[PDB]
Amino acid sequence: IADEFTLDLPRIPSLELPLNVSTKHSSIQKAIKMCGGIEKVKEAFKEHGPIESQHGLQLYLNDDTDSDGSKSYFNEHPVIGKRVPFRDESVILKVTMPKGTLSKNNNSVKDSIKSLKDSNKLRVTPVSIVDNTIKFREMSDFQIKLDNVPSAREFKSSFGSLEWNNFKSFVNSVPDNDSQPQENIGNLILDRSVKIPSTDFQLPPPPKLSMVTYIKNYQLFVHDLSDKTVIPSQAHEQVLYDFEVAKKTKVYPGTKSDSKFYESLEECLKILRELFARRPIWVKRHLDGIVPKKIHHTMKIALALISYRFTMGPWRNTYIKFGIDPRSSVEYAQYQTEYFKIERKLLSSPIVKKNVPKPPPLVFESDTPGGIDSRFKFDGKRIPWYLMLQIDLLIGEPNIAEVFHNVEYLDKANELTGWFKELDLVKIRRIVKYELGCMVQGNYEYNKYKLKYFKTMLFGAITEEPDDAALENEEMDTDQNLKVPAXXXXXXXXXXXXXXXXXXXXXX
Amino acid sequence: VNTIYIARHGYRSNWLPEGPYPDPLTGIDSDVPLAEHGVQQAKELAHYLLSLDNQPEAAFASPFYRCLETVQPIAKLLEIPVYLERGIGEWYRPDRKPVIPVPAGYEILSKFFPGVISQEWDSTLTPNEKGETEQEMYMRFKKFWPLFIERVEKEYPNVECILLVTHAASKIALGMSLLGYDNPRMSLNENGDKIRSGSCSLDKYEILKTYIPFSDRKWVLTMNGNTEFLSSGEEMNWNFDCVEVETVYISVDIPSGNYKERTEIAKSAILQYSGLETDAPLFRIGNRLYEGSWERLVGTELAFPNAAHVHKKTEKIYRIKERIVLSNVR
Amino acid sequence: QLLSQANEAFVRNDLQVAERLFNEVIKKDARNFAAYETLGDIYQLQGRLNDCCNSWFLAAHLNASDWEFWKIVAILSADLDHVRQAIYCFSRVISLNPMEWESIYRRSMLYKKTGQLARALDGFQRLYMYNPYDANILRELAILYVDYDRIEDSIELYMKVFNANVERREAILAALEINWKKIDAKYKCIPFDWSSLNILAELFLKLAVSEVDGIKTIKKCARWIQRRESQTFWDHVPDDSEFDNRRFKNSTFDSLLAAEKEKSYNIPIDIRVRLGLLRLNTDNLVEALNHFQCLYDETFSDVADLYFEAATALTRAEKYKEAIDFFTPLLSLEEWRTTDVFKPLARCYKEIESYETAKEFYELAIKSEPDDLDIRVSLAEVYYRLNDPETFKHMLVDVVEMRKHQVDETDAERERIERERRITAKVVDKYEKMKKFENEAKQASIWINTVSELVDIFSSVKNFFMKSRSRKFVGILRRTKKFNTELDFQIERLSKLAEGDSVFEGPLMEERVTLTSATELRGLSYEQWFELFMELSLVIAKYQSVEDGLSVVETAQEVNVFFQDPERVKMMKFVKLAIVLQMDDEEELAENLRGLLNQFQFNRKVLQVFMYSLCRGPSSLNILSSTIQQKFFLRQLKAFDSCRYNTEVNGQASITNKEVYNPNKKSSPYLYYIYAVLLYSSRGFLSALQYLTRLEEDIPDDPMVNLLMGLSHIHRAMQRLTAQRHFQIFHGLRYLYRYHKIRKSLYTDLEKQEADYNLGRAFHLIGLVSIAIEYYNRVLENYDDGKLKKHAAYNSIIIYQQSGNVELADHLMEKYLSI
Repeated sequence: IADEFTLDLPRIPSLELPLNVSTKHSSIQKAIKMCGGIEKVKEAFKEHGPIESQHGLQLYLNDDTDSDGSKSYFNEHPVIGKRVPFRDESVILKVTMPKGTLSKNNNSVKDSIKSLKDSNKLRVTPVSIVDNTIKFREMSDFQIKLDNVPSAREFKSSFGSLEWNNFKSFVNSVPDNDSQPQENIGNLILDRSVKIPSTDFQLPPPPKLSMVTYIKNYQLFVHDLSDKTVIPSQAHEQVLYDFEVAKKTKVYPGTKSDSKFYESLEECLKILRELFARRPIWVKRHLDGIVPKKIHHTMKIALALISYRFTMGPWRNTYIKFGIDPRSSVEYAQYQTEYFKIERKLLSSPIVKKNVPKPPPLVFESDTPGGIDSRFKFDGKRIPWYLMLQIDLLIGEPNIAEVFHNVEYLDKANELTGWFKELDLVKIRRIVKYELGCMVQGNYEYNKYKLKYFKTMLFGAITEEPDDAALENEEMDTDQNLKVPAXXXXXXXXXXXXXXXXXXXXXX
Repeated sequence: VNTIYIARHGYRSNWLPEGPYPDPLTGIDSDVPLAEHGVQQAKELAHYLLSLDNQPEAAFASPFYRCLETVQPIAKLLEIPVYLERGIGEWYRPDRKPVIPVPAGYEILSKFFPGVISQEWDSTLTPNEKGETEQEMYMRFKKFWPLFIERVEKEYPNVECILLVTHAASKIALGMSLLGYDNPRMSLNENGDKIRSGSCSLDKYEILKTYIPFSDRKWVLTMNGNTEFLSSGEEMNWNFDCVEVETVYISVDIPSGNYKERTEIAKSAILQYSGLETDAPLFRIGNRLYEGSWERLVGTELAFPNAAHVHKKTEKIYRIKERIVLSNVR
Repeated sequence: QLLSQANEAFVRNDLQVAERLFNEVIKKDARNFAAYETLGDIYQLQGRLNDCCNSWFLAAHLNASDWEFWKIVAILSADLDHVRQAIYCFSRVISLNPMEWESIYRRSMLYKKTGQLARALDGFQRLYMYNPYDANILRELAILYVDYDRIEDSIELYMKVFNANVERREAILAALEINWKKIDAKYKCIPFDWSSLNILAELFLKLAVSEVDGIKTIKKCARWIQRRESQTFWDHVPDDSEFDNRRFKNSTFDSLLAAEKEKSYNIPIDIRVRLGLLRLNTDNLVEALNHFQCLYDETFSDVADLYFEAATALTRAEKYKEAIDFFTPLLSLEEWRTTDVFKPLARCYKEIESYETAKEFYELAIKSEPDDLDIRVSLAEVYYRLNDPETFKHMLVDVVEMRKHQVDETDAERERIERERRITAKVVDKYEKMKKFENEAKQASIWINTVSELVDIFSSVKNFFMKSRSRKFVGILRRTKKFNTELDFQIERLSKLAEGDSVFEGPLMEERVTLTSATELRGLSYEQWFELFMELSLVIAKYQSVEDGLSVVETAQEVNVFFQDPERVKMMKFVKLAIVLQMDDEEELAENLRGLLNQFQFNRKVLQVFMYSLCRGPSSLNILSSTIQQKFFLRQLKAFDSCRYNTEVNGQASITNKEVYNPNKKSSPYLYYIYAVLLYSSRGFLSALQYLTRLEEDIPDDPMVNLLMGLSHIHRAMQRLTAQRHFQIFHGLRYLYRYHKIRKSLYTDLEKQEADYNLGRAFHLIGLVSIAIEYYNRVLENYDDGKLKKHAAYNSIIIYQQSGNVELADHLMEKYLSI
């Protein structure tokens, strides 16, 4: 149909910016400077593998230097642009025309060619092929301004500028031994020009902030285990009100008469009252094996008017009867909490995911009638279903018993390690870390010399953080909402929250 | 032999404004070397060829000293042989006042170019030492192609692509004679579009779609003087009549309608355009036919030709603001 | 034709003697292939092969469809070294059938012999594509990518073999519930064994940029073999504890079955040595030796090419003490007793100050190649390091005359007090001329020169470094540019070493001198020198190459006067950090930060340097998100709780500061914050709330706490798959709405702009896009500072592209994102 052109040409990279780069050579080199420079744009095209085996470019929209050489807005959280996989190759054509035709025709090539339709001066030739492109499909992240934070002013002027005259003043300012880590850092700074508020604490930001038929419960939580803190001895002002009327009218306000929530509550409530008399400290995951399916939905409400739970300490995340302060007697030492975690990220093998038994249901029937199962308990075999477990359960194992039966208790309860020494407890913890790591691998043999050294000690695969199965069950317990059954204005009205809808209206 | 490249020598020294200070190193009249700018051209022609697929497999330079300097880095980079071919020397009219020069041989040029030149190849034909008018020039290039190729296709049956480094007057007669015109000074098709013979230009002659003798083959011109690899454009074009402009770039996308499978170009394809004036142009790319739609893009697309994939046997950015999206109509 | 009668009357052959008449028919007719075939055939019987291939070549063009005939004459030609004639004959075959895979192999192998590899490589991809399961095609295809330096494409050729070998074994072990015919038809592959792992190790060395990620790939392929693919936990330990006797000291290997221990943990030495060369380019000397110390157990003669390739690497990496242990055994063999052993061995004995031992090994190397003078100039240098100048001058005349012959064709006490006197006047005045004065980039280069002309006087004293100065560091001092060549420099240097002294770089090249005083070396006083190294390190890092200033500080860390003194090793650890921020490389920044946090325990200035250093980028996210950091701060966060809570004797074994003072026993809001960032950055939004909620009890009016809390719920909610998801986003917004109420009310009108954006950015996250633009139109309209406007116009554009409102996305880009 017309003249021919070869396409055996350089196969080159491209960079589809979201910016309106002009034709000037000062405008282009600035857009390369945002993306790290021409030397860092090229090594972004010369990188292979799936995502995060390759990390792309860093578009810094506000790239500019202050007079001191520091990066103005040195915390920009850039826009990341990565190579698009399986790109459809595209040719690029050099359109050539007389000087001044773009200016008189809206600076468009679509119309310029139409203006000089039969001129001999139009020359249109392919010059290369584009097989590779970086483009910025992701979106910009949350941004933080640190211009009036005086610590950033001290960093920026020392580590950013690399000026030695004020670098030296910084390093002579860091105390080799800091005497007050617990306090605000406004006392260690010598700028005193900006007057940060006293309650800001100058916490620096992280590198990536964007990472992509009801009842209100009122259970009590205890946030601090100081020697001053008070423990609840009576339930709560509102639940007793919601529950005292529930005795006379049998509806439990917030529910329909047809749900039988209250009749389910009492048949659960008399169960727990027997249990806390027998064992005053509990985990809810042990109570799931006792209360039937029909009255489990109302257990999260009966615990609130029978029990409280610490958010920290040795008795962390256990339900405790009212009036019972575990720091008052040593008999509450065998009930204190110990956590264990299996690191799948380091034990990523098929040998493990068959030996670790699968978690419990939300609710089940106990093999032990009316009590804790033998499957929560640790006895040197059969990894338990649930790895946060009290000292009262470990003692079935012989070696942990003869450690337990030789302990010396503290006279005053420590805010961590409880009534036990730090020694006699790591002596218990290190054994369990050794035994679980073995039976995950299917060993069950247990060399006695390593297992004997612990018992006579004087002083990682398994780790003592809370397992994710536990954290997922803590949130479902701290959530103040539960199910009873066994567009600026529209979005503002759709929520209808007591707080979320309040402030949302104020800001509009 | 299915493919031919032809290229001009480069930027001489006498073209400098301060004048011809260097002397012919070989001693022959008008055998002037290149300037340092002409050497930077020849390296840029090497890194361009080295970015292609059907790179040349043999180089047939003229014996003149500056055509050897042009092909020296092309030989080192691509690791190819360089043969002298006297039949592609300059066209000297019989009215040269000082002398009609005849260039040097192997023994003189091998001293300046050690190891690069290969002496297997005796010249097929020698220009008339008395000089030759224009009608004698073109028939000489009618004789050259049948005798040259047939001595390539039997001493080197495996070579399918070659490079010729020659001069302007030859480069324009080598093209027209190959394409089969009657005289060289006419235009290619009808539109006054001669062969662009700029300094260190590059042409391309592919065969037009059993093996057949040369004179029955049909060739087409597919580059016509590419100077885009040069950092300075075409400097000193020449055509037989001698005896403002702006550039903008546009992309032509070829999108697939499938999940995670990429279109490709066969590295030997051919492109023809038409209807570029109107809203719906039609492009052929190889055997397939397309129909386009103009679509400006928000933002820009910056392409880096200096970031090309060089093969290698061991400054300029293209600002794009408009695009064409092609759809299958075949 | 009558010849049709005459010829077959002569095809009665039976003794092959009438060939003269066949010679006539090919002259008379000259078109019958029957004549050329037989005339060529009888040449095969008599053995005139060069005449056989000629006739069959003339015969082939007559009947050019019989691609069986082009081949039998092609292979004959390749046997008779007529490659260019053979490639044509193969090329005629492939045109007749493109599905013959023996000719493409034989043709492509001849392209290599010819030099046109691009046509060879094109033959192998298709020959590999249609037969991926033959090793000979694999082995030759991987050579050609290496000839193009396309090594990363040759590794993914041997690795996609491995990934097929794996999926075969996983299917066998699972399909035991045997049908070889059913797994072979589905899982067919090239066997991966110790050999293919050996080649694979060679490619990571020739690649030379993915050192540590390539080691981990060699070990996975080494544990897959030996039947240990289940021991995935070795992928995370840093340093080669497996395949050594150090594996018995691991917490997890000691827990394995009694049966998994007896599997083999031994590499063949040809692969082990390559691992040591990977670790050495990683600048990990220690594990390189632990690989090379395994080279002593093998029989000597079987690994002598590895003693040399290991020592040659240690010598090029400036490890002159470790290399001698691997050169000197080779001298027991005579076939290794030449210059390529001596000359790398002799300079090792020179840098180790064993000059009398190196005097021999130079005097031996010259006997093999007297025409070299790299040895003659160095062997001259040794005669000066020894106190024998009489022979030194006679070696200078010999070498300079030897060079002039080549370019044409192309008082020991009084000796140094007289030098100390004039060098102290030089160094003090050049230092005073540097203080009274000082574009701001040409004033630096003139400054760096007159400081590099001082640091060459201090570092060249040799009583301070237990090793020689780095070539990377002397290269920064040789940048004065007065030199011609690295060897010519020595000659114009050594010529003045004779009796006199004058201005030249490298004063006397190095020399141990009696210090005779502390607090002074020259007129400078050891706190005027240290201020130069640190000020030279930063200035070179700011205006000149950043990688050069880092060599100044790594050299100042080994001076025997600086790291001996505290309050100087403190600064070098910070100055080195300030530069490592500008390297843009992940896994040494962390090595510098963990070096500070161990020394400076519980210090608040350092914990901010930790996180201001890590304020942007994925190179910083991969540090925080790493498990190595999550174990560290947990170890520092249990140590802080031990310092405040324990009434016991135990406050040791981690506590480095004995000065902490917290009578009320408050926590540190920093260690809770840094540690929550690690868990946030690890997508651990449950664990972060366990620690951030402890902050909201302590510092509730802090914005950054109420922001992370609001995002930790919004992000955790989108993980959940129940109706509590909605309650948890509304529980997040309340902590974002008070973040808003704080920044708007209690800060000035620049942080007041932040709070609109980050709220609009939150409604984009949860998809309430119509509300997001409302906040974005506030940062564009209601404020003057324009640094957040182009982040808000960036995210507004994305909203409008999706909504097709490109009419308005063009207005924002031209106004704010223009340039």
